[PDB]
Amino acid sequence: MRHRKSGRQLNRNSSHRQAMFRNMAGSLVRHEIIKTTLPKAKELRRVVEPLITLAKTDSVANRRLAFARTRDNEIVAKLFNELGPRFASRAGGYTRILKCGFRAGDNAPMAYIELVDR
Amino acid sequence: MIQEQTMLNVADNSGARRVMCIKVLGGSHRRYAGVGDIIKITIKEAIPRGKVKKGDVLKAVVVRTKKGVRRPDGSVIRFDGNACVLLNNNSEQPIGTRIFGPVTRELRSEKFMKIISLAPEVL
Amino acid sequence: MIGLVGKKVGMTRIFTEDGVSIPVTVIEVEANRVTQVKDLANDGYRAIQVTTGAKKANRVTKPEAGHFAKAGVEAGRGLWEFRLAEGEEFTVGQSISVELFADVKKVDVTGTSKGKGFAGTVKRWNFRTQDATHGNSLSHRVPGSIGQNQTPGKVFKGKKMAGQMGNERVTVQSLDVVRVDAERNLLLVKGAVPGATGSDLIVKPAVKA
Amino acid sequence: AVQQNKPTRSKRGMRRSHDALTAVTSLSVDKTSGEKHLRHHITADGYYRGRKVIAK
Amino acid sequence: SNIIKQLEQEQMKQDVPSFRPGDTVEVKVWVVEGSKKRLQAFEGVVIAIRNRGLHSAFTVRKISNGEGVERVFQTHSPVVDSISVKRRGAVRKAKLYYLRERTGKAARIKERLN
Amino acid sequence: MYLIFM
RNA sequence: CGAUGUCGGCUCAUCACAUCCUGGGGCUGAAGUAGGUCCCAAGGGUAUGGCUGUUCGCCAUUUAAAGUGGUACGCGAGCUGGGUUUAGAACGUCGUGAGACAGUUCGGUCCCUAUCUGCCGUGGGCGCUGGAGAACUGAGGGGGGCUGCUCCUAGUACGAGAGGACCGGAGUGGACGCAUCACUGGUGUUCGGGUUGUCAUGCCAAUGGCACUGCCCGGUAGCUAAAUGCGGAAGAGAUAAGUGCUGAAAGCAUCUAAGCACGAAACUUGCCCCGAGAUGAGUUCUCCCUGACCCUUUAAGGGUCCUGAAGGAACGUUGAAGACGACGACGUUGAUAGGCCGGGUGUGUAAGCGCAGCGAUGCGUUGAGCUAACCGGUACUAAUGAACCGUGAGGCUUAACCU
RNA sequence: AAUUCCUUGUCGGGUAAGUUCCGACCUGCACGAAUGGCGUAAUGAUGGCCAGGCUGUCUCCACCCGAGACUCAGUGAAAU
RNA sequence: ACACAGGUGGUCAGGUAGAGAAUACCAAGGCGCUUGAGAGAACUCGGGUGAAGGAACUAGGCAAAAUGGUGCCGUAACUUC
RNA sequence: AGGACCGAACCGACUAAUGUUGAAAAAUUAGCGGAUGACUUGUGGCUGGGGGUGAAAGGCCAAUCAAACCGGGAGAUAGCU
Ligand SMILES: CC[C@H]1OC(=O)[C@H](C)[C@@H](O[C@H]2C[C@@](C)(OC)[C@@H](O)[C@H](C)O2)[C@H](C)[C@@H](O[C@@H]2O[C@H](C)C[C@H](N(C)C)[C@H]2O)[C@](C)(O)C[C@@H](C)C(=O)[C@H](C)[C@@H](O)[C@]1(C)O
Ligand SMILES: [Mg+2]
Ligand SMILES: [Mg+2]
Ligand SMILES: [Mg+2]
Ligand SMILES: [Mg+2]
Ligand SMILES: [Mg+2]
Ligand SMILES: [Mg+2]
Ligand SMILES: [Mg+2]
Ligand SMILES: [Mg+2]
Ligand SMILES: [Mg+2]
Ligand SMILES: [Mg+2]
Ligand SMILES: [Mg+2]
Ligand SMILES: [Mg+2]
Ligand SMILES: [Mg+2]
Ligand SMILES: [Mg+2]
Ligand SMILES: [Mg+2]
Ligand SMILES: [Mg+2]
Ligand SMILES: [Mg+2]
Ligand SMILES: [Mg+2]
Ligand SMILES: [Mg+2]
Ligand SMILES: [Mg+2]
Ligand SMILES: [Mg+2]
Ligand SMILES: [Mg+2]
Ligand SMILES: [Mg+2]
Ligand SMILES: [Mg+2]
Ligand SMILES: [Mg+2]
Ligand SMILES: [Mg+2]
Ligand SMILES: [Mg+2]
Ligand SMILES: [Mg+2]
Ligand SMILES: [Mg+2]
Ligand SMILES: [Mg+2]
Ligand SMILES: [Mg+2]
Ligand SMILES: [Mg+2]
Ligand SMILES: [Mg+2]
Ligand SMILES: [Mg+2]
Ligand SMILES: [Mg+2]
Ligand SMILES: [Mg+2]
Ligand SMILES: [Mg+2]
Ligand SMILES: [Mg+2]
Ligand SMILES: [Mg+2]
Ligand SMILES: [Mg+2]
Ligand SMILES: [Mg+2]
Ligand SMILES: [Mg+2]
Repeated sequence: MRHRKSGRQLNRNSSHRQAMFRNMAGSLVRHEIIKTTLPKAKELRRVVEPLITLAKTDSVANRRLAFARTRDNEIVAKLFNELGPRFASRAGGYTRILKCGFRAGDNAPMAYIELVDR
Repeated sequence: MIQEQTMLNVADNSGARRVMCIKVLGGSHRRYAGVGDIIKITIKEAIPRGKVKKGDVLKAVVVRTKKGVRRPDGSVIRFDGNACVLLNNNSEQPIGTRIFGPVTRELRSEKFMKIISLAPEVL
Repeated sequence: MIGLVGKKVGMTRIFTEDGVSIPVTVIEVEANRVTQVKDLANDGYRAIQVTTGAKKANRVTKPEAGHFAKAGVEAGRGLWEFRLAEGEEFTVGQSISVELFADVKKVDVTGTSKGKGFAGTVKRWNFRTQDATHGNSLSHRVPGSIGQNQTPGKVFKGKKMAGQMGNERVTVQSLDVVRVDAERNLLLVKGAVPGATGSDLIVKPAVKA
Repeated sequence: AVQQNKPTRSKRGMRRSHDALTAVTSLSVDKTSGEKHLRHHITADGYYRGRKVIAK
Repeated sequence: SNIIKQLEQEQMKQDVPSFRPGDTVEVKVWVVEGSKKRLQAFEGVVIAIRNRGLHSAFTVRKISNGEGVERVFQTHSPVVDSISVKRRGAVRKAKLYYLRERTGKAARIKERLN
Repeated sequence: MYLIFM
């Protein structure tokens, strides 16, 4: 039974999932569009969208909180100086998932995920 | 939740210091004994000049449980250790003359009217 | 007596002034509009058919919307039937309120259980597990033996085995009606009724003495 | 455990009566490119629902 | 849960005082000794508070007659007549379950003053 | 050990 | 004998009645209470430990009772491997000896991915005669059926006393079963905090990785029992053993031959669940389709053009539903999921700055900061315009009506 | 008794209850003196019994984290 | 027999903590083990936690749980000292 | 000083689980014994089948041991299938 539960396990342990979505969040902020599988792009929205709601208010305490969840300063400097100002008048829904074909090597359903203004 | 092989402290002045439950009386395949339930015990430790000797087989009544009792408004009253009062095998009247520590209102009936009379505190 | 159709809202507690905890289940019994009345000369048996709630007008199909427009009632979310007793009569379109249970002391509530999926024999049939230690080889929660030898040489029908548990209609009988709240369409029964929050319940008065 | 008699070509083909693939019902057509694609998927030229979304 | 929350809030007490874990409190409950009624106190230390609305509870622990006794009260029950804080305590936690292995001079809680 | 019926 | 694994334990059972308890009766050397014995009855129920490899037995303490048997002395392609039975070694005994014991003693590898039947679940296909969406009926089948103690009647009936009821009624438990999460709790490696060693982000401060989640302390939702609601019935029909009424054959007698009435947890129902593949394929309600032409083998015939309805499927967002199918909700005329806003819950007074202190650290801002699965809202993102399947009024005979 | 069949010999201790354990008696089926007799401190992955602590061994299981089992794409056996 | 969780002699010997060539985390250096993507049923393997009880389990405390360091105090019968 | 003590390398193989068409024709994981000695190890050499060698188990002598393996007598013999 998994009644009323959230989060996908994605065939990893607890610390591999946290390290994968942290690298993958730094790849979507940096490039503004990446191509992943469809179950990973759906679980990415729960990671990368709270980072942009964090980055709408500028303070030193919030920058130290978005550094503890990204571990990169090239990403924190872009969230607060670029993505904060853009999404400052939008109430959620900063990403967009576009389904595409299947992967050649294992027939996985792939999908693009992009920040909503490009 | 007292069951068989459970070692209980003793809450009267009969002389016994630790007794072990050897039977839960009052039903077939019966498992547990809450507060106010007769058990059949054996004496494991005793002071030298008490009324009972180590090795005797007696009856008892459970007066405190670590599992605790529940009140009709949902409240719970727990204790830090299981305790009991030694009864006579046949008359089922308490052997001792004093009760130590608090007891509960689950003993308030005609069967155990002499235990909540000697009790220092009833919760 | 006929019953009503409701919805399990969830559990709460009712405090009485003598200090008692009563676990009640809240059932939102909206008005039950009668859709069709069955009789002996046309249907072989006497019953009424009620609907409750409301449905989206773009979701009702053409066969269903014609069945409601014959009665004049508005389209609810389902259709249930109730067998009439000797002396009860209802009319098409009449709405039945929760005041049917005003002086009823006990009710039977039937619903669809929670789904536990494919459950093994320890969860489903309360079997005993075997030893977790002492030499056991890959056989801790398995059923064990399922028959006898050459006689009969088969497993009997109705053998207790692992399979789908829950998600089935069960009836819980003789629940105390604690409080009927007619002005906001509530019914507080005493105890646990089957089903998850938001599921349909059928509340009939108690048939046992 | 293992069989006691060889299963036929009849029983083998009956088992494969549910192994049959089904085809995609129909393909959607984009409204500015006219390309066929899967429904709710982007086309091979990066168009989706009248808009070019993947400029690659 | 607009139905249920409206059912519970017409049963909640409007006069519950503010207390924290560590506070020494005195709870007065209604006792029925057959027919006659009474009020006995329960002076002890609040070691756990459960905040859930109508289903709010709190746990008191006192050493009575040499035997430690815990009691879990329902906050909005009409058995509990009055709650009264006797002393404010200073702890760094929300559940003082470590006070079950301590006794005597080790179970002393500092006073808060703020 | 009771290895073969005997 | 080109192999049908042995005793015992565990797990799961199923049947018989020669009945252990509960149920109904006759006789009693049956006053009452408690018994003895026999007849009917298989619905349900029918112990925990000490010793021993033990089944068995003895013992301790319960219980209403701790039934007797069959099922390859039920059950190793379900588990164990303790035992009287491989190879090592020793004692006692027998043998000159190799060795042997019917005696004891310490140690000693238990394989198999299920084709068929069977059973537990769950779907696809076709049928049910135009197609479709619902709601039913109920042939049939399954589940359930246990019982203690206290009080009243009543210290009455009975009895010299001691003692002590039948019938009827109320309350409260044990075991079992079904549901559930409001409460008490468990879990909660997806929430918060404390702390050890070390590496890193240039450094301080603040953080992150790793060491079983590093080790711990709490804890939301969900799941759950030890938690808390409910159940077993009453009633009816036909009976068993039994008890009779009227009554002859047999002027009487006689429960029986004609006739009539009682009679049990067994049977048929009543309670709950599945159920029209019930091919005997049922019933009711609603909805949809009202064009043209040609030919042969002229018949429930085949083809062309137009047409595509009700509804379904498919795809997407998903669910207290789920192995996959299936089932439920929703798809812009939209709260289906994610996000966001507000709250709640949990943790326990963040970071930065200021002050006190030689310093660890304390204090103020501050019940602060963070907060998963929760509650109430909000179209910001994703749920597309289509396309696909499904047709065009539905055979013959006979009857009754309208014509 | 690593030896005793009768035998769970009988008495005492331990336990609520002990066919095993310890101490004895001698009726040694069928001990016995270098195929050594009786003791013996230390030692033993040695045999038997008891107690304290500890615990999912168990009453009686519940929840969680991972690797399979299930679904999809690729390759693709075996006993019989 | 395999691109096989096995076997195979010698030499070198960094930092922090540590008695240490143990162990944890790192440097130089080398790798992520030649099928993947989902789902989050029974059951099996490997682990974490558990209310009350605490060997009642069993042939048997099998297996798990627990103990665990340095300094100082203190330590019985028996003894071949 | 010690066939002394605790304990890594090294040597072993007491218990349990897994594996049993295995990753492996004897291993893996978690614990376990010895660990300056009757220790352990590399390279070469010697002992040959009714023979060797054996701190003795009928152990070992190339996955074979109450008499190795290869070739021959040889198409031994088979009242048995
Ligand atoms: C790893 C897998 C091996 O299996 C085992 O180890 C199991 C556990 C044996 O039991 C073990 C353990 C045990 C107690 O038997 C269970 C013992 O009796 C036997 C000798 O060895 C089996 C089953 C034996 O059968 C039994 O042999 C008996 C002589 C007669 C019996 N009879 C009923 C047909 C029969 O089933 C026997 C001989 O090994 C089967 C033959 C074919 C083999 O030699 C095969 C090749 C085995 O090596 C094996 C299959 O590879
Ligand atoms: Mg995988
Ligand atoms: Mg095995
Ligand atoms: Mg196992
Ligand atoms: Mg047959
Ligand atoms: Mg054969
Ligand atoms: Mg047998
Ligand atoms: Mg078998
Ligand atoms: Mg031998
Ligand atoms: Mg023999
Ligand atoms: Mg096996
Ligand atoms: Mg029936
Ligand atoms: Mg809790
Ligand atoms: Mg935790
Ligand atoms: Mg620092
Ligand atoms: Mg690192
Ligand atoms: Mg880690
Ligand atoms: Mg014992
Ligand atoms: Mg002796
Ligand atoms: Mg001798
Ligand atoms: Mg001799
Ligand atoms: Mg001599
Ligand atoms: Mg001699
Ligand atoms: Mg495949
Ligand atoms: Mg490889
Ligand atoms: Mg290798
Ligand atoms: Mg080496
Ligand atoms: Mg190392
Ligand atoms: Mg799992
Ligand atoms: Mg526990
Ligand atoms: Mg505990
Ligand atoms: Mg035992
Ligand atoms: Mg036992
Ligand atoms: Mg062990
Ligand atoms: Mg040494
Ligand atoms: Mg060796
Ligand atoms: Mg090892
Ligand atoms: Mg050593
Ligand atoms: Mg030999
Ligand atoms: Mg060899
Ligand atoms: Mg020879
Ligand atoms: Mg010759
Ligand atoms: Mg020949």
